Amino acid sequence: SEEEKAWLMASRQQLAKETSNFGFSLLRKISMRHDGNMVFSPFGMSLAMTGLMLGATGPTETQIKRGLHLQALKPTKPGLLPSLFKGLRETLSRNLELGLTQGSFAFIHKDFDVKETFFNLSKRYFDTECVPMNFRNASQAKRLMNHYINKETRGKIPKLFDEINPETKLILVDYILFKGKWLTPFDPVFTEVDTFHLDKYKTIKVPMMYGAGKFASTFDKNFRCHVLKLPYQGNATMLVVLMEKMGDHLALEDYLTTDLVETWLRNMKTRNMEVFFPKFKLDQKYEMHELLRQMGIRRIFSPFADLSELSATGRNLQVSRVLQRTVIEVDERGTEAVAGILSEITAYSMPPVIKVDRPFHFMIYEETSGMLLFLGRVVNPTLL
Amino acid sequence: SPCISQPCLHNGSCQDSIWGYTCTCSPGYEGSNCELAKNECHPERTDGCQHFCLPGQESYTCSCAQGYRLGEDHKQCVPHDQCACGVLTSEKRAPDLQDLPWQVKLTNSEGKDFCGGVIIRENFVLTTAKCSLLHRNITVKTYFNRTSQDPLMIKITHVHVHMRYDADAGENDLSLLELEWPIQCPGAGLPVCTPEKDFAEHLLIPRTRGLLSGWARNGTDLGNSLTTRPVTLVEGEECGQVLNVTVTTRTYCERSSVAAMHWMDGSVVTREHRGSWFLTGVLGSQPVGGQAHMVLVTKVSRYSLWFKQIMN
Ligand SMILES: *[C@@H]1O[C@H](CO)[C@@H](O)[C@H](O)[C@H]1NC(C)=O
Ligand SMILES: *[C@@H]1O[C@H](CO)[C@@H](O)[C@H](O)[C@H]1NC(C)=O
Ligand SMILES: *[C@@H]1O[C@H](CO)[C@@H](O)[C@H](O)[C@H]1NC(C)=O
Ligand SMILES: *[C@@H]1O[C@H](CO)[C@@H](O)[C@H](O)[C@H]1NC(C)=O
Ligand SMILES: *[C@@H]1O[C@H](CO)[C@@H](O)[C@H](O)[C@H]1NC(C)=O
Ligand SMILES: *[C@@H]1O[C@H](CO)[C@@H](O)[C@H](O)[C@H]1NC(C)=O
Repeated sequence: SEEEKAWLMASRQQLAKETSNFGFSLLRKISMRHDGNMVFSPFGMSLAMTGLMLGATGPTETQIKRGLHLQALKPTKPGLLPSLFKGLRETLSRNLELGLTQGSFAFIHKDFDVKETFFNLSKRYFDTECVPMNFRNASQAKRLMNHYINKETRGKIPKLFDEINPETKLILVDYILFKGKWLTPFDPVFTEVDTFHLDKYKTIKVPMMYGAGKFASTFDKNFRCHVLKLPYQGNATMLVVLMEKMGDHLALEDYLTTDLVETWLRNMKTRNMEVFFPKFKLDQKYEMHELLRQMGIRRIFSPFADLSELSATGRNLQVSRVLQRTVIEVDERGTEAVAGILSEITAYSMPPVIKVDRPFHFMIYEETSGMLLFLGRVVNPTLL
Repeated sequence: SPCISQPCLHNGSCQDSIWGYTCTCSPGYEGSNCELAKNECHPERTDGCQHFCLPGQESYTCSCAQGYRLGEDHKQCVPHDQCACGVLTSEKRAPDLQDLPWQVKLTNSEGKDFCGGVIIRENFVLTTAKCSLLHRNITVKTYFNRTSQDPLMIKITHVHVHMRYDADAGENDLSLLELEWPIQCPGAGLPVCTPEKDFAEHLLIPRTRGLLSGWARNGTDLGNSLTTRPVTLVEGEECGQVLNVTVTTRTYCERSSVAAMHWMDGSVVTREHRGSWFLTGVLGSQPVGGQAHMVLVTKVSRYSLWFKQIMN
């Protein structure tokens, strides 16, 4: 109905603001488990969970909606997913300028009913081919999956899985790979091995990309940190958050809200400056369900979950595993085959400088939608 | 003997004395072995900063703690406020005597003492969130430099509970207590030092012993007997099994072999460095596998920003 479409436009933004707050909650739970490099996709994570919220009912479904920081959206039935599932489309479709390998899988047990309802209706939204499996012949099941993925991923992700419980009702994966074309690629003539303080008492040596010219940035005088916009091609952007020399980056995480991010997005000021930025490459897989449990989404991972709508067959159906693998790399050329060229015309020998030689946070969002593609933290540029 | 160990690396000029050796490290280095660098910060540097150090480009740089200033030295931390976490010249071992200025007890509508706390600033007191929340008329009580008959009583104006506190997860169990009046220091009491993360996790906690000042509960001898006790870091790995608990990134463990239930929650661990005491941990509700000798503390070095934001 034309009624629906009129709504989906005003709800675009509210949905983006909320899954960024969901993303910062996730980041915090992870940060509780370790201090190392971190990277995951807030968007791909909501998208995936939302699909499940479709097949769920009552207490189960309700709890997911609240847990994803979006019970405030008061729509009609499935419209909530098209937002996410079609945002996925606009990004992988007409947008070649960026990345962007992305997809998900629903490897289910080989006995679930899966009516022609939530199987075709969900394929119309999710577009994630479910794949009944022989979790009994566990050894055979592992191979099949790793292969399925090794295919749709193009070897980018080789062997995702290691083990598989014989009694595995349902496993849900989501991957997302990214490396784009800089709006202003770095000149490899200027990248040099430089000092990177892994912390005040330990330091190492890392390749340090250099770039000059016009960048948009801002310094939050309250928390005392630099915020830097590194534009990609295709209206995707990377925010780099760099605490002043003394303060620790771990502290800032407690204060990350969508409101904050946008308050210093608006105080952005474009100007001429020098920037030193470290090459890196983060690749990580998270057993998201373990984390989404600590965050409150529990029922859909427990015996008494209502996936009645999905597969009425009643034994003990429930999501068994949810795992997201995500990869992101940053050199100075990206997907382009040649790097960039530096020509100095500003002109001055005293423009602002900004060295990323401490650990930092980075976000990757689509300027169009405002949706958070990548939430990350780089403490050690050398590994990952 | 003696310049046989080749103990001088990085171009170290070995001046063979008669009983020991000496070195003149290649320019841009230092130390009795030349394993240092004026570039970075090393925990071994004895002649370094007195408080906080910042790895610079040429040389390193020194910061000072709350209430201090650097002498013309540029490395020293001359205390002048005066409110700067310096324990009076006073040695305390088997006889704790409850004579440390920053410790404090919490009472409610009646003389009931249910929790402990630490003076963090002249008008703020740190304690666990769980405690701060079980009574709505908290008062701060100190016995420091006072006739046991009457203590010092101060009402709590407002309680700032950490905004990311989750009781279920037992994470971020911390609160800041706003005092109605400032503490008349150094007489009435004195704030303990709050450490910078890296400093506290690289040369303090791993490299030196701290003491766990608090009180046992629920019981005593009809008085305020503050009982201290040495503790050392327990590697989180082991600590895992030993307590049947998962150690988040904002908590760590200690041990002493003195089987005392430091029930009082506001109990705290501190460590001293070059003549100043630093609040290293706050004792949550360490449980339940006790195993009383091992303790589960809240890593205070992590909440540095939360303090500055609230207290300014
Ligand atoms: C698992 O089952 C498949 C059925 O096609 C069989 O071919 C395979 O040999 C089995 N694996 C093992 C380890 O026996
Ligand atoms: C999209 O990104 C480009 C990058 O050059 C930017 O100039 C433009 O303002 C953005 N707007 C839209 C609507 O695409
Ligand atoms: C200093 O150390 C270097 C290491 O390459 C060595 O080659 C050189 O001989 C040393 N210099 C002196 C003065 O001994
Ligand atoms: C609470 O504290 C006030 C002082 O602020 C005190 O006079 C009163 O007796 C206490 N009792 C209750 C129940 O509030
Ligand atoms: C209190 O503090 C002062 C100053 O330190 C000290 O001289 C005095 O002996 C202390 N005694 C009592 C009971 O207040
Ligand atoms: C927690 O401790 C108990 C001690 O009996 C043990 O049975 C259980 O396996 C432990 N849980 C773990 C290690 O996750």
